[PDB]
Order: sequence, then structure tokens, then C-alpha cells
Amino acid sequence: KKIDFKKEEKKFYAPKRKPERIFVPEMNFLMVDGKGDPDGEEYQKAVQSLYAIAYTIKMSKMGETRLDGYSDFVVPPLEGFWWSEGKFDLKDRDAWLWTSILRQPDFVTEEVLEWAKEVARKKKPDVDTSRVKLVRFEEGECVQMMHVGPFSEAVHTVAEMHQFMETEGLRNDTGAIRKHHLIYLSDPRKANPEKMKTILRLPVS
Ligand SMILES: COc1cc2[nH]c(C(=O)N3C[C@H]4C[C@@]45C3=CC(=O)c3[nH]c(C(=O)N4CCc6c4c(O)c(OC)c4[nH]c(C(=O)SC)cc64)cc35)cc2cc1O
Repeated sequence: KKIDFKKEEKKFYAPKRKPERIFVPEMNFLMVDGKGDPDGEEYQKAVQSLYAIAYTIKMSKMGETRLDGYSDFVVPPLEGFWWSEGKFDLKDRDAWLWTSILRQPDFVTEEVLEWAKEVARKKKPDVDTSRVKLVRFEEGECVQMMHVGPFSEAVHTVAEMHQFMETEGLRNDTGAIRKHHLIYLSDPRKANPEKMKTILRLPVS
């Protein structure tokens, strides 16, 4: 009875190295909005805060609080949305806008999140979780592809996805509403960039 999103819903986590259409149903997420370079402290803190909350929720089964509707779950891969506002140059990593996200089971409500922030304040006092929010949404119709290799080469994968959209008659909705979406299967701090695996997912209509 432990949820493992990667196994039970593998299609969302294991595309091949070619573009495919995918419909992404409603999911529940912890999210942190932020700005700037992923090498910077703000992004690192965002990721740390998400994991602090997710593991506080998961490990609640070993404490004295029974969360309503609790199910154990394998913490899923980190994901991110990426967009810009105003005139923008890609080389300008400080201008990047993003949201860092972790999927959660349905039982995670605002009340569960508030409880986890309080527990984490005690157990993990150096992590500020105040910007973590809970967002449920249906990402919907997308194209996705596994990108193997450095982030600087993602343009190759994105271009192939764009060509697939043309071939299939799909409109590219990517922008500031339906956002460019990465799912990180590798830890970029520990992985050889040449062998990193990242899902790139772009919304379509
Ligand atoms: C109690 O039990 C547990 C608690 C636990 N916590 C964690 C955990 O915290 N984890 C795992 C892991 C992912 C993670 C993290 C901590 C982190 O601070 C962190 N940073 C990154 C990171 O930096 N990432 C991921 C994305 C990203 C980077 C990165 O380097 C970049 O290069 C600059 C990036 N460039 C770009 C682009 O260019 S996009 C265009 C994107 C991007 C990843 C993680 C694990 C754990 C296990 C437990 O059992």
C-alpha cells in the first residue's frame, strides 16, 4: 500500500528519447515559486524546503500523529516549471522565473501542509518552509521527450519536440500560463552532465 508514482503511472516518468503526446491528469503538488540561477541559494533553498515537507509527511507514519487519509509513498522526482516575464535573454540566468515542485498523494491537504510546516520547524529548524504551497491542477495535453545529456543541449530535444508538433498539427502553448516543464530523474549536483536524464514536457493544444 505504498504509492510509487514512477511505477503505477510510469508513462509520466519514463518517456523514450523521441517526442510523444501525453495527457497529464490532475495531480497534487508541493510548490515553491522563485527567481534566478539554479546554482544560487534561492533555488537550493526552494528544493530543500520541498523535500523537508515531503519527508515530514511521509515519515509521519512513524510518529504519534495519524494524518487523515495517510498513505505511504515513495517521494517522486523533483520537477520544475520555467518561464519569463518581460524582455528576456536566455543567457541571463538571474532573470529565469521558476517553480520547484514535488508531487504528493491526494491526502495532502492544506491542513496537512500546515501540520508539516510546524513539525519541520521543530525537527529541521534551519529550513524555512514558509513559501511552500499546495497546488492541485491538471496539466493536460502535452508533448514530452527524455533529454539525455547536459541542460545546455536541451535545445536539441526541444527542437525535435517542436518538429513533432508541426508534424502532428499541434499548437505549442508554452508560455507564462501553461509552462515549460522539466522532470529531473538525475541529481545534477552528482551526475555526469553527459549522462543526465531529464524529461522535457511542453503543453499543447
Ligand atoms: C530524510 O530523508 C531524506 C531527505 C532528503 N532530502 C533530499 C534532497 O534534498 N535532494 C535530492 C535531490 C534533488 C535534490 C535535493 C536537495 C537539493 O538541494 C538539490 N539541488 C538540486 C539541484 O541543484 N538541481 C536540481 C535541478 C537543477 C539543479 C542543478 O544543480 C542545476 O545546475 C546548476 C540545474 N540547472 C538547471 C537548468 O539549467 S534547467 C533549464 C536545472 C537544475 C537538486 C537537489 C533527499 C533526501 C533523501 C532522504 O531520504
